Amino acid sequence: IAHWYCGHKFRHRFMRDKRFHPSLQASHDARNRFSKRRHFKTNRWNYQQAYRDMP
Amino acid sequence: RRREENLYTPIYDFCHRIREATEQRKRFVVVPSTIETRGCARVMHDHGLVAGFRDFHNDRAFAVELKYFQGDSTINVIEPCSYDGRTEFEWSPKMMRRLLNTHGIHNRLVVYICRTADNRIIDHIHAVKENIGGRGLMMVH
Amino acid sequence: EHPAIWLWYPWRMNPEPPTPHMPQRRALKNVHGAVFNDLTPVQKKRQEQMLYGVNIPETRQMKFEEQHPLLAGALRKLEGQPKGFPFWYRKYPTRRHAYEYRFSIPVEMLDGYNDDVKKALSKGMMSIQEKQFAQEAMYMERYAEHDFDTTSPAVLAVKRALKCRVLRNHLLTNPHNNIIKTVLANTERKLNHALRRLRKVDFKKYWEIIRDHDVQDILQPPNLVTYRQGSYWKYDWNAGLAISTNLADVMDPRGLNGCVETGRSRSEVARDLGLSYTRPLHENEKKQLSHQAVYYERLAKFKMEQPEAARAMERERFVRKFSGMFVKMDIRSGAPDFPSTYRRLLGTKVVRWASKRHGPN
Amino acid sequence: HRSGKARAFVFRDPSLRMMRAGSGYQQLRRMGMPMQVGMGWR
Amino acid sequence: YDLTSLIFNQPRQGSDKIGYVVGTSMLKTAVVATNHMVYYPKFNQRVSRTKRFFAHDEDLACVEGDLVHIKQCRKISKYKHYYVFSILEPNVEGRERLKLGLKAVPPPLFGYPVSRRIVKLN
Amino acid sequence: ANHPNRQSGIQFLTHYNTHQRFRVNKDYIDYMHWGKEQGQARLPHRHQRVAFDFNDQLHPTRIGYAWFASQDPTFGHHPDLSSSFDPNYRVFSHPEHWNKMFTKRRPGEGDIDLSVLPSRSLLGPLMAHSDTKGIPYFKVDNRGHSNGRVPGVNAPFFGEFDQKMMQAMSRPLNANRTITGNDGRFSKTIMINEPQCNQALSAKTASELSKEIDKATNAVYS
Amino acid sequence: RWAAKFYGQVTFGPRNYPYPSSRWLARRFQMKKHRIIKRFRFRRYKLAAVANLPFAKMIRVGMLPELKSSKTKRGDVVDPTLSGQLVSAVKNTGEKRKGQRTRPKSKYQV
Amino acid sequence: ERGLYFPINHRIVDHRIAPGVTVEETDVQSRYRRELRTNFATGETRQTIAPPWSARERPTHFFSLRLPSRNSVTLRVKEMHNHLLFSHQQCAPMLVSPTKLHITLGVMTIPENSREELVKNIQQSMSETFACVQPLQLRFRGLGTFDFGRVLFIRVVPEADFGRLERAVCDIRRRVGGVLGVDLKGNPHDSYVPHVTVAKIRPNQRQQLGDTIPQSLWADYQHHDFGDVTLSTVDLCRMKGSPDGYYHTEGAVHLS
RNA sequence: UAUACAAUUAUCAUAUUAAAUUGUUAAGUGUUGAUUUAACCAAUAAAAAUAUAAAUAAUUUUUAUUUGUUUUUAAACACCAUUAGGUA
RNA sequence: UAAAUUAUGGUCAAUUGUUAGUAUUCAUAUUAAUUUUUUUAAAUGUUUUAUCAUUUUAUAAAGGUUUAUUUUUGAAAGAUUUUUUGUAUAAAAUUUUAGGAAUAGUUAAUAAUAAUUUAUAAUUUUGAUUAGAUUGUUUUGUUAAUGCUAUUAGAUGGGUGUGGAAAAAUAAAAAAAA
Ligand SMILES: [Mg+2]
Ligand SMILES: [Mg+2]
Ligand SMILES: [Mg+2]
Ligand SMILES: [Mg+2]
Ligand SMILES: [Mg+2]
Ligand SMILES: [Mg+2]
Ligand SMILES: [Mg+2]
Ligand SMILES: [Mg+2]
Ligand SMILES: [Mg+2]
Repeated sequence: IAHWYCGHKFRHRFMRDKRFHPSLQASHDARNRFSKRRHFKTNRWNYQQAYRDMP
Repeated sequence: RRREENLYTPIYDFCHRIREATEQRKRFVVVPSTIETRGCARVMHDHGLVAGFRDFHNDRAFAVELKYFQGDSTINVIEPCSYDGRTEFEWSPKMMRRLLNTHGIHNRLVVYICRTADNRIIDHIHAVKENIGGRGLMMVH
Repeated sequence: EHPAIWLWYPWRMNPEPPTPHMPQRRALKNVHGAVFNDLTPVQKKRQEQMLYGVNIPETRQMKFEEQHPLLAGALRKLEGQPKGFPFWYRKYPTRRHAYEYRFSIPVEMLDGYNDDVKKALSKGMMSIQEKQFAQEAMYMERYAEHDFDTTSPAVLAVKRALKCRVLRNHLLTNPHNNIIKTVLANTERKLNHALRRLRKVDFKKYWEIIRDHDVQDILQPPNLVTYRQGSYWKYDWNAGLAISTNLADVMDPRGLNGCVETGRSRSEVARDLGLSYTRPLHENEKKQLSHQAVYYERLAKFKMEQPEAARAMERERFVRKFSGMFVKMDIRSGAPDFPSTYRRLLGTKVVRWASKRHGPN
Repeated sequence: HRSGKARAFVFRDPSLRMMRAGSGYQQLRRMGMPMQVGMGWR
Repeated sequence: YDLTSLIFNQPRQGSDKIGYVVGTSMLKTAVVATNHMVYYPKFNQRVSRTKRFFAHDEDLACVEGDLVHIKQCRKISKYKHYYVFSILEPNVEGRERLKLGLKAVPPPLFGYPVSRRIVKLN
Repeated sequence: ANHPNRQSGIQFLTHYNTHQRFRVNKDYIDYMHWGKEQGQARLPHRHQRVAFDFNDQLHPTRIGYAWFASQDPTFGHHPDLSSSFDPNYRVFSHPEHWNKMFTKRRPGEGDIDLSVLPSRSLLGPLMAHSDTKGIPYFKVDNRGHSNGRVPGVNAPFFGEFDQKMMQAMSRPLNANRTITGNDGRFSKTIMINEPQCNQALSAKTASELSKEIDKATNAVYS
Repeated sequence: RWAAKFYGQVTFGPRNYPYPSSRWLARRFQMKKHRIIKRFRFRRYKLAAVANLPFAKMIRVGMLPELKSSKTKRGDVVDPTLSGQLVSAVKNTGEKRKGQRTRPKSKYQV
Repeated sequence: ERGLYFPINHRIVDHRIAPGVTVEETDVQSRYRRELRTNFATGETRQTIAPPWSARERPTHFFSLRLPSRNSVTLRVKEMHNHLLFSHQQCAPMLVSPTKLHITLGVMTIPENSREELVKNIQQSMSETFACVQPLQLRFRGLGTFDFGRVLFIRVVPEADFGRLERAVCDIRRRVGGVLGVDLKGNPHDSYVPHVTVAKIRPNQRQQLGDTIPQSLWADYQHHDFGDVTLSTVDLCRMKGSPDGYYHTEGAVHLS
C-alpha cells in the first residue's frame, strides 16, 4: 500500500476500500452506507398520513 | 445472518464437516446431499481417501465413512476452493496440468475436484486427460 | 414559539428535552413511517364485527347439501332429535372449520343436551383470543381454494391482515410494549409480501381484501429513491410471478411485440394490425394531446387570414438564423448535450450553463 | 492485539492460491477482454 | 455476460435492455430502470448496478410497473435514444387501477433523505 | 475463544443452522448441570449426534418379538430397536427454562416454563380418562411407518443381522447394482445383492460374478 | 446517546483478553475523560441543535455574546431571532416547575 | 438560446428529392412534421384494404354486433353529440343518429340474383360459428378514422373478451368468403377491424360538407372513454336507413 | 519511495423472528419515655406478595421502530445537604 | 456410484533479511527508481503561379475536464465524356475525495413556434451539482501468485462561418505538382 492515499495510517486505505467492496454495495436493503447517521431520526416528528384512494 | 458474512455452499460445509469428523476420529459423518457433494464423495472414494459412502436417497443428507491409518487420518488437509457461492473459480486445462507437475516429476498425490460443462464431477487428472477445463470445488490429500 | 431547540450540556450524556414539548404520547407508526392515530372507520367496523360475534355463512350449508345430498337428507330427517352418529362431519373437514361454538363443537352436535350447556359453549362465552381465531377461520375459509389450504397467497394475506389489525388496536390502548411494536412491523412486512404476490396471482381478490380490511397503506412504496430505481417493481421478479400473467384472456398478444426483422416497435405492428393499446388517460395527457392535434388548423387559419403578423414573425426567424451562436451544424454545434460533452468549457469560456448534467445521460 | 491485523493460523496452500487466480486481470488481458480504446504502446 | 447478453444477440453493446417502467409523466416517454453488470477481478465477483433510460413509446401503451424490452435507435430528443420495442409483461392490475380513475401506483410516502429534522405535527 | 457466551466453540458436526455454536439462538446450553454422559457440556446430546464413533453404538431405530419369528428363538430384544426414542427431545436447560436473571435469585424466584418436562402430576390421567379406549384401539390414524414396509418394524425380518454398517455402505461393482462390494486394505468383500429373486443369479449376473470374484481374487493386496 | 462513551480506544489488550478493558488502561482513559469533562464543566459549555437546520453542525451556545464566560474572546455570530430564542431556552431550563419531570440541575448549567 | 442549438426535431433529410440538388442547385423547404405526424396522433387506422375489382362495387350487407338498450355507449355518444353540436352545428349532417349505433364486424357485397341461397347459407354457417360462444363484454374508448378522415369511429379495445371476437370473426371470414365464394371487401385470410361508426361523410354529401372531417371537432374526444357493454346478439344486415328506424335485418344469431 | 489481511473460534459503541402489555394490596395508640451510630445533629412509626398455554420457519422495516434519566410526598424508607430544607 | 493402458503427450508457477518475552502486513535486506554525472540530435528562408491577386500546403502555447471527445469524400488517392446513387453527427459499459446535500436558461411532447406553447416535468443519498486533486479503457515496477504500484501525450466556446474536414498565428525533421 502506497502511503499517500487517504489518511496517514494504513487502515484508512482499507476503510475507504470498503466503500468499493463488491458484496457491500448499496441497494434496496442496504442504503445510505456513507452517511447513515445524518438521516437518522429525521422523520420521527414528521407526521405523514399514508396514501389511500381505495376504501 | 448478516451481509459481510460469507455465503456458504454445501461444499464449504461438506469439507469442514469431514475435516472436523476426521479430527475427532469419528467413523461416520452425516453430510449435505447435493449433486457435486456426492460427486466429490465418489471421487474421494476412488482415490481411497475415504472408507466408503452411501446415499440413501435421503433428501438432505447422505453419509460418508472415514478411513484411518497408523493412528491418524488418511486425510492431511481438505479445503474448499471457494469461500462464497458468489465467487466462482475457473480452472484452465493448463493450470490443472501444472498441479500435476512437481519440478519435472509427475505427481498425482493431491486431488483437485471439478464440475465440467457437462455436469460431471471429476478429479483433475481425468480432466487433464481429455483437456477439459472445469470449475473448482475442493482439494484433498 | 418557533422551532424545536435541543440543548445539550456536553458533560451530560444526552441533551435536555427540547423546546415546547413534543406530544406527550409517542405517535404510532406503520412499517413505512406513516402515522396512524387510530384505526380507520372500516377496520374499526371489522373489530366491532369480530367482538360481538361471527357466523358461518349458509354458503357452506348450501354446498354441503348439493355435494352430499344424502347426509343432509339424514340430518334433515333427524332435526331436534339427539344423534349418536355425527352425519355432519363432511360439513366440517377441519378442526378449525367449526367456530360457532367453543372448542370446535358443530351446532347439530348440541341437539339432545341441556340448554345451559348450549349457553356455555356459545359465542358470548368465548375469550377474546378465541374470537380472533373465529374471525380468522371464517375469512381463511372465504378465500381458501381448498379446505386444508393455508400457504396460498390469498389465505396468508387475510390472516396477516387480521392479525395486524388486532395488534394495531392493542397498541392504541396500552402504549409501550415495543415487543409488539416490533411484532406488528414484522407482520406488516410479511403482509406486504403476501399482497404483492396476490396481485400477480389474481388481482380482484387482492382488490377486495384491500377494500375489506383497509390495508392500502402497506402497499405504498416506502420512499422515492428506491422506487425510482425500479426496485419496487423489482419485487415480483424475485417472487417469480413476473411473467405469470397468461396474456391471451386479457390484452391480445398480437400488438405487444415488436418485429425482429423489420425493427419496427410494438406501437408499429399494433398500428398495422389496426389496434390500439393505450392506457386510460388522465386530464394532463388528454389536454396536451388535444391541444397538439390542432396545430395545423390553427396555423392554416393564421397564414390565410392574417399574412402580415405571420410575415413579421418569419422575418424574425429568418434573420435570426443568420445571427446567433452557430450557423453551421457540425459535431460541435450538433452536440445533443453541449454542457455535458464539453465540461471543460463551463467555468471559464461558456457562461450559459452552471452544471454539466441536466438529464440522465 | 484487539486493534490490529488478523493473522492466519497457518500458511495458505500456494497451489490453491494459484488456482484462485484463473480469472485475474493478467489472464483477462491475455484473453483480450478489455477494449482497446486508445493508442497504447507505440 | 449478464442476463441481457444471455437472452439477446446485440449488434452493439447496450442495443437491447430489459427493464421496468418507472413513471410516465412525459407524453410518449417511458422511463425505464435497468440492471447491468460489473466485475471485480480482485475478488473474482460480480455486482449488478442500475441505470435509468428514457424510452420513446409512440401511443402511450405503457403503464408504470410494466416489464419492457427496449432498443437503441435514432436520436429522438436530447436524452432519448431508446424506444419501447415490446411489452413483455403488462400491468394488468395497474391498468385496471387507471380505468377506475386512480393513479397507476400510489405515490411514495417519503421523498429524498434530509440532514434536517422536520417537525410537523397534525 | 475467551469471550463468555463464545465458549461453546466452533462445532460443524452439529445439526444447527450455523457452524458457530455460539450464534445459534435455538438451544442455549447449561454449563453447570449438563454433560454427565456426553463429556463436555458444549457437545451435542447422545440422541442428537450426526457423527459416530468406531466402537460406540449408533441411534436406535424406533418402533412405536413378533417379527423375529424366522430368527434364533432365543434372540432377545435387538439392542437397536427402541420403543421410545426421540431425536427431537428438549433437554431441560436452566438458563433457558428456569431463568433467574431478572430476580435476586432467592429460593422461589425465576421464570419457568413447564412445557419442557413431561407432566408427573396426577391431574392429567385423572382429567382425561374415558370409557372409549385409546387411540390405538380406535385406529384413528392413516399412514404407518413413514418408509412403508420395513423388515424390522412393520413386516417380518429374514436372513441376517448386520450390526456394524458394513453392508449398508458398499459400492456396486456392477452396472446393474446386482453385485456390490466393500474393501479394506488387505480384505475384499463381495456381496450378492438380489433380495427379490431369493438371490437367484441371472445368466448375465453370474457371468459377471465370475469377473468380480476373480478380479478380487487376483488382486495384489487381497 | 449523543456524547461519547469513551475517549480513545479503551479496550486495547491482547486478543482474547477476557475483559473489555484492563485496570491500568481504563484508568488512563478515565483520567483523559476526566480532564475533558472537567473542562466542559468549568468553562460552562452549551451546545444546541435546532429544528429545520443542518443537525450535525451544532451552534455553540456557550460561546454566544450573552452567555459567554470570557470577557475577552469574540464569541460567535448567531441570528438575532434564533439567539433570543436560544437565550430564553437556556434560561427557562434551570428550575423545576411542579408537574414537569424532574431533571438534574448543576451550578455549571446556569 | 432556450434550448438545443439545432433542435433535434428539425433535423431532416429528404431522400425523395435527389443526390445533387440540395447542396448546390436549390434548397427545398417544407413543413415536414405534418407528414411525419404519426398514426396515433392523426387518429388514422389501417382497415383491411380492398382489391381493386372489389373496390369498385358498393357494399350491400354487413355483419353487426347489435347493441342492447340501456348502453353506456349510446348514452355517452349522445352526450358527445350535444357537446359537438354546441361547438359546431356544421356536424349535424355528419353525425349518425343514436338509434343507428351498431358494431360493424365486417362488410360484404352480395349480388342480387343468388340472394336467397346466400342469405340462407350465410345465416346457417354463422349460427354454426357462434354456437359455442357465450356473450361478449367489450370496451370502448378512443376514436379513429377510415377513408382519409371521412369516417369517424369508436375503437374496440383488445382489453377484454375482444380476443374471442377475433377468433369468432376470423371463423365466419373463412366460411363466408373462403367456403362459398362471396365478396368480403378484403382477403378472407385477414381480420376485419371492428368499429362503431359515429360520424360519416357520404359521396353525395362531400360537396357541401368538405373532403375530410376536421379533426378540431373530435380532438378532445379522441381518447374519451365510452365504457363496457355486453353483447348477446349478432346480425347480418342489408343497408336501408328507413324500415325500422334501424337497418333492415336479414338474419340473426343469439349468443347464449 | 514501490514491492500480496482474514475467511475454524478476534469484547465499546451501524441493533432485528421477536409475547408481551394490563392486575387496589398493606400499614397504622397506648402513654410519660435515653432510640441509631465509631461519633455527632434534626425527631410519630408502621407497611404495598398470584398467572401458564398461545402467537409458525424464511425471503425489500435501516429516512421507520428500539436498549434502566420520569405527574401526584397532601405517603414513607433511602440519598444529599445540616437543625430552617432538597430530593425520594 | 467403478476403477483403466495400448503408459512422462497440450512445451518449466515456485518464495534465501541475525532476529531479541508475547500480540500486530512496519527501522537495517534484494530488485526497481530519484540522489548520479553531455556516445543523438540538429540551424534558419516553406514553395510554385497567370502579379498589388489567385492555385497547392489541417491538431505540440496556456487554462483542468471523472454520467467527459463523437462524424462524411465534395479534397487527394482515382483509372473514361456527361449526368449517379444510398450509407454520418447517435449511444452502452468502466469514473477519484475519511467523516455527504440538494442542483438548474433548465425535462417531454408538439415544430423547421413559443425572451408568457402545453404538462402532475428533469437531475440527486443506487451519493448528484458546485469545490479539491487528476491528461480516460493494449504500455511500468515488485512478485511463485488472485494483488499492490506506474503509463506520457494529445481536441479549451462563439462573433462575413473560408474549407472535403477548424485541427488555422514560433518551437519540423512528413520532400511539398521538371
Ligand atoms: Mg448526451
Ligand atoms: Mg471549473
Ligand atoms: Mg460495529
Ligand atoms: Mg416525584
Ligand atoms: Mg495544444
Ligand atoms: Mg473539477
Ligand atoms: Mg459513457
Ligand atoms: Mg456520447
Ligand atoms: Mg475568437
